[PDB]
Amino acid sequence: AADSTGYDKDLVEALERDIISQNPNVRWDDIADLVEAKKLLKEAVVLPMWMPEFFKGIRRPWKGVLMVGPPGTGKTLLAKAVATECKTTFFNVSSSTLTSESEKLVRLLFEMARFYSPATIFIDEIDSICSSEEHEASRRVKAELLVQMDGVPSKMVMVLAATNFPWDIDEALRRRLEKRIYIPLPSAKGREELLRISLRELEDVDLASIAENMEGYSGADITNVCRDASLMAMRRRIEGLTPEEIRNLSKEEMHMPTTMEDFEMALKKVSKSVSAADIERYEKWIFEFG
Ligand SMILES: Nc1ncnc2c1ncn2[C@@H]1O[C@H](COP(=O)(O)OP(=O)(O)OP(O)(O)=S)[C@@H](O)[C@H]1O
Repeated sequence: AADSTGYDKDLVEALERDIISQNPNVRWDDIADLVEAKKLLKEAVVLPMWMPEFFKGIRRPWKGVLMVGPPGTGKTLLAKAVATECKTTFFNVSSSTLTSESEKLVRLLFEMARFYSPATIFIDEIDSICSSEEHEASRRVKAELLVQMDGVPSKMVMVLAATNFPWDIDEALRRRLEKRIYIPLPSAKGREELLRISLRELEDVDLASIAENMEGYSGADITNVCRDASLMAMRRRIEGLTPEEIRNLSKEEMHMPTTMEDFEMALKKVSKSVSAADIERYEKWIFEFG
């Protein structure tokens, strides 16, 4: 990880600590409910690295990928999953990081991926790149993203991106993200697999009930419920008396099987976030843009 610069080492270091990672890994197993998207990704990005000269007049015209969908449905997880298959250096970039002159980060980001051999750039929440003197910050940055993105054999740089609000992306920005993919909320079989992933070290119609009680919850919400519920059992009972002394390390009493009541209490905390009216918009966007 050694590079020449004409930049502020402050900016260069921020990037190194926050954006760049190589060891961070995500197996495809660990992502549930996306069997079709995984195929699409693997074709657009992974396979083209395994057989480059094989792609000629079927070369994947896709330069970058846009994944579309509501919050917390596995989009970042998929992006990480590619970088671990391909053993590339992973750049997890927010669009907030880009905004905070402010352009130079974008030019640096790509200039760092270029040197860092095979890279994968993932630009989260790229809706926000667009939309008086403050909005001028965003127009100069969008300008530099579109110039850099055209810069896309093991010197390969991949450009994945993600948005909750796809309808806020103009034609100029569409040309750069040729492949589009819908990452919906988990299906009934999808939501049940997600629970198998999260509850695997803890404590079916039980979990199908739970899965069937979700119905419009994102993968992130379901994971939290498990976190909460998993934690709920022992609190109210085992240390409900709150004896500071007594709660010493008495790990003999470790088995505290988490109940159904817990998952029903956990469910009450957060109510469904994404309306069927919101999903209408996603359904429509991939209609014409996929
Ligand atoms: N299909 C899934 N399989 C496993 N975990 C999931 C899944 N979907 C969501 N999650 C949870 O929520 C995160 C999924 O990544 P995503 O949140 O979709 O990426 P994102 O939607 O761009 O992220 P945000 O919105 O910036 S927090 C993980 O940390 C998981 O705990």
